[PDB]
Amino acid sequence: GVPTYLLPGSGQFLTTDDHSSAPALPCFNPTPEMHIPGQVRNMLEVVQVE
Amino acid sequence: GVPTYLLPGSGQFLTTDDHSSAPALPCFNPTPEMHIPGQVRNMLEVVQVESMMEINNTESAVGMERLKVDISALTDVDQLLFNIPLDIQLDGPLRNTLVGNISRYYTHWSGSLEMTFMFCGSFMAAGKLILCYTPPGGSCPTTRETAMLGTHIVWDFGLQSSVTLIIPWISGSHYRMTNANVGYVTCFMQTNLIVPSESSDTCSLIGFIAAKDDFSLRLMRDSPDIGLHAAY
Amino acid sequence: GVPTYLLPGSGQFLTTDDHSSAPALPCFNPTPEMHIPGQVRNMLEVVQVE
Amino acid sequence: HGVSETLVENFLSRAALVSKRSFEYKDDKNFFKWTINTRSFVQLRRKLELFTYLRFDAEITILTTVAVNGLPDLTLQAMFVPTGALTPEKQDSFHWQSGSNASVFFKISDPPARITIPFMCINSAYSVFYDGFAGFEKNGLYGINPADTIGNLCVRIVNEHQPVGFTVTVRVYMKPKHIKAWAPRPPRTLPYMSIANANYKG
Amino acid sequence: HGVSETLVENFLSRAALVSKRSFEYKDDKNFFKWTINTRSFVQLRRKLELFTYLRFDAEITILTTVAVNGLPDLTLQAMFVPTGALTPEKQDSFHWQSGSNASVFFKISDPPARITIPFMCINSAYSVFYDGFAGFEKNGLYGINPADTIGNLCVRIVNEHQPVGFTVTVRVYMKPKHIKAWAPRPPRTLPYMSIANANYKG
Amino acid sequence: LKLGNSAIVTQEAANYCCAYGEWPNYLPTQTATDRFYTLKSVKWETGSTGWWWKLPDALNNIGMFGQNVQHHYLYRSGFLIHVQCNATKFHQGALLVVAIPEHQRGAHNTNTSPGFDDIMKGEEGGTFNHPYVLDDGTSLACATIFPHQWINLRTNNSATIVLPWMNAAPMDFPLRHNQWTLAIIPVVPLGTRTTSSMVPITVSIAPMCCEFNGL
Amino acid sequence: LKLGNSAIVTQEAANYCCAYGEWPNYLPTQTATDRFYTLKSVKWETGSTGWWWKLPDALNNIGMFGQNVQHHYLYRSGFLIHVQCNATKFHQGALLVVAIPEHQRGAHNTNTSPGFDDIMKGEEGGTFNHPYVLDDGTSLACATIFPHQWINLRTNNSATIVLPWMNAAPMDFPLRHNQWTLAIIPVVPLGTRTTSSMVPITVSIAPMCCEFNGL
Repeated sequence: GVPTYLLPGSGQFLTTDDHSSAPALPCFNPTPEMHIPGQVRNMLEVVQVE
Repeated sequence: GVPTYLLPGSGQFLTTDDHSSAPALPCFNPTPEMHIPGQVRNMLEVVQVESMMEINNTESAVGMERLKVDISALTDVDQLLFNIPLDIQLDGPLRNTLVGNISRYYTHWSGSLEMTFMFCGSFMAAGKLILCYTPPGGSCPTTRETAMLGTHIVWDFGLQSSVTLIIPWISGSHYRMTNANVGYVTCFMQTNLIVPSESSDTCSLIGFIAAKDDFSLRLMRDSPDIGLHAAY
Repeated sequence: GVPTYLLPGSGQFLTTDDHSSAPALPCFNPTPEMHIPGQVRNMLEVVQVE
Repeated sequence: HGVSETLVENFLSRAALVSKRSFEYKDDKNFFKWTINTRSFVQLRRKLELFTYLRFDAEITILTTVAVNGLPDLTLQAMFVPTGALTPEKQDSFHWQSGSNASVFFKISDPPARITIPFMCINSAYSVFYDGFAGFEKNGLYGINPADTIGNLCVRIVNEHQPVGFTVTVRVYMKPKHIKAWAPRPPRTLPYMSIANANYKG
Repeated sequence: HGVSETLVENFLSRAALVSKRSFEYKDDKNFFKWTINTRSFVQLRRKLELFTYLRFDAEITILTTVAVNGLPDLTLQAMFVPTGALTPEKQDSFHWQSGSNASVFFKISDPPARITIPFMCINSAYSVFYDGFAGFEKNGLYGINPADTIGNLCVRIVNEHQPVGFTVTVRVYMKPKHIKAWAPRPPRTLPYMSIANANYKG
Repeated sequence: LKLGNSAIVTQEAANYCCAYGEWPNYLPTQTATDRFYTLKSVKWETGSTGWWWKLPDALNNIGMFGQNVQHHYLYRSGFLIHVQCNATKFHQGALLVVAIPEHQRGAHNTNTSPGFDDIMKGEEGGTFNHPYVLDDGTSLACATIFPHQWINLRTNNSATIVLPWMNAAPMDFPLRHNQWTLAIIPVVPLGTRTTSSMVPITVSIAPMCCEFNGL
Repeated sequence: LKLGNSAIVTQEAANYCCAYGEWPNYLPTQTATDRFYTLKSVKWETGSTGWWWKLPDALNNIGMFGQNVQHHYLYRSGFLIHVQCNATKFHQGALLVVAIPEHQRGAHNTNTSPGFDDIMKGEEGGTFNHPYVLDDGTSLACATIFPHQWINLRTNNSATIVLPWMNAAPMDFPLRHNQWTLAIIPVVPLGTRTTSSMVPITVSIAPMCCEFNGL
């Protein structure tokens, strides 16, 4: 086995964490992306409109 | 040691997980694979095999009465023999088919179907049918003249006792508000059934349906078909 | 640290598992192997004797 | 420069509370059911209604609180029932042992149960706004796209009936991820009147 | 294209409930025994009976629920007894300390106990249907292949007798894996009448 | 501005607007529908709150488009809209000709959704009740986030907006779902010293790149 | 169709069916058994529900195959089945000649399994009680998932199905376990204007590539 030890902050739910969770439905292929016009990638694009 | 910390979702049993568990019996060698014929690697291989429609979709047709439509002298010159509502989901001619049963394990189907109709009268039985295809949203025709104005085929079964009818690519679950309407395949008489006097005057059609190679199925669910006597 | 999550089957004792445990006595050198005659490495050697 | 904080992936992916409901425990018939939408809370509703089309995977975190009316250690099931499947109507229905519905079995003592629901639409994005009618006739409902229904999140207590009676508060936290967004809209200036529609009072 | 969801590995590998049984605890004599088959629930029975021959490894997950008639922390043993070995008839029999039977010792507080049972047939696949007789004479049973018996899953509570009396519900979840399948069959249209056979009422 | 057997022989062919920087292309059955459908002119007055037309609902009963809508079942089209507002040099006022994707309307001071009759108006279109909130709770002030043009009668009299296919789906139901709402809101009201100033506004909608399915 | 000292001198030698795309090969003791065994002809009438024969149970008491079955102990064989249904051009009807692997039958309206006498019928074979569910709860409509042929008397009179070894095991007990069920179900019933129309159906089963063990 691997000797491990738990840290402080183990088993906590921080609401701003970025971890890969488990897919509820694996092996489901979603609808493919089609081109929709007017894609927003940055909210500073919205602010620069008068 | 290794500093670790547990995540949310730790020690949960998600029923759709794919993790290597522990072998209960390691060091047991199973029986080796031998070649068994007819291996299924994809359930779309099953769906592309044609199976009989219950084209006699009338009330009080029971059992193998449902598998065939009788053409006789009581069917006039331009009467509607059958219509096939193209709902795979709903209780129609397509329900108890291979394309109809395996699609009810999935939520979203999409693809082209094909309908083979086979004429099972005598050798010298002649006549003409007219198999029209109604696209989705359009209304089912009630007259032979309305059927020949749509996408149709004029099938002389005088010597050709099989007609394939390709149903174009649908996308299935894109037309629901409960599956609504996916189209119709109807059949009208064009002529009378012309038989000699030694052949039976009542002849029959059987219809088949398979899905084509562009057919697709996704989002797997349970089948609503199935709902015990005699281990503990 | 390392983000981990426990699986089903964690902390179970399956009696047919093959994991390296902890030596109770490390740094004890055992008696070295000498040649003893008639070593059995397979129980099918026993079965083939009439 | 500083543009990486107003990214739409950063603007929208926050694990906000999308559902908080208590249910009791005695002999929603004593279980949790929630239609997975985003119009429950107006703080998250107004951020997603800055856009016309959204495409995200949801990351549901389920946080269970117990309080007895000495806390017991209980197993919960949280089953995602997509649009096309059948939801439970009772705590002990047969739909809780569906082979095809994605269930997750977790304890109170555990870290919170977290699953990722994929992109579930039959179109390429969820219509946040729908200038159309769901039914094929005039009796259909305005503003409701049949393609955009995620499904339902059904949560029960797996354990059979116990002598003590307790309240189970289920907090559901959804973090959208892999967010793509199209065609931005003006923010809503008036208060909401309903979750079904965009009516306004003044 | 989209064909990777109707793969037979994806069509059949779902951890469905194959056995749910409660047993009590006082002075199946107060333990769990289940003959590992697949005909217990008709939703999984009809999917596997779309085929003639199957070859899979089973992945048994055991989910234990306790409720006292304040929950105690108890050790359970779950022993797989293959065809050729002897099952317990009592809770305190000598077959629970078999050296050769694959036992797993787990707690209520743990994550659920998961083991993988290999491919256990003496033939290259399990006959889902068997047009034959098990006995070498006319008194044999029709539809039963002696080669296809997996074994039995025997679950008890390791702990000795306690003052409190409780009910232990054992849910068994089997996910078949490494599925190979041969010769597909029509789906069953009529309801089942028994688990022993393919009789039909109409 | 010459599509099909229709033609608009105007003069001040100013700059147009590709909506979201996109030109309508075909999706990789298709002269009949690609023509200007000049709607009935509306009268812009001093008390006008605004006008809207939902697309393709404003064209579902007109010509070779409205025949194909009611015979087919899926559609896919862009739109060329030409709004022209002809007045003298003694008129004043500004219009916001804005094209809104997915303009789900809301009703005022009720919790009941708008009905089929309140939304599907046809060639007549509708009139804004509360143009300041765009009849959907938002704001007219921020409505320049949508593909828009200005008609300042001091400066210009016409506006052209070129709309592509705006849908999450590749094709769509024309009788169920509207995708664009052409809205014309007078931001600065009309004015000349006569009080009954009645400037006409003409809307011409050419459905570009129409495709269909399901005859 | 000439195997051993047997021969079928028919005419319309149409297309055959390799079951699951497989030809019977030997397993890598073996002219005596490889011959056609022409069963007794059945009478197809207007009220016929169907006929079945289990393999090798239909051959376990016939000739050099039925001697070797009752002297040996393991077998391994494919089968060549030739069904021929000779009628005039004034008959009509369709047969589904389907070969079912592992056709575990079920009884009707009881929870008791079928007995030895209900399953092991021999050269006479059986008759379908409920051919619509294939006497096992499934469906006749989906029974074309199995290796099958059609006999439309309008089109063809014969059907040949070539069956390989279908077993999870390499060899098998012939007196215990049947592996193929040849089923002949009239989907469209028989018809000519005489009411007592009685078309014969002839079944010839050649066991291909027989191996044996345990004399």
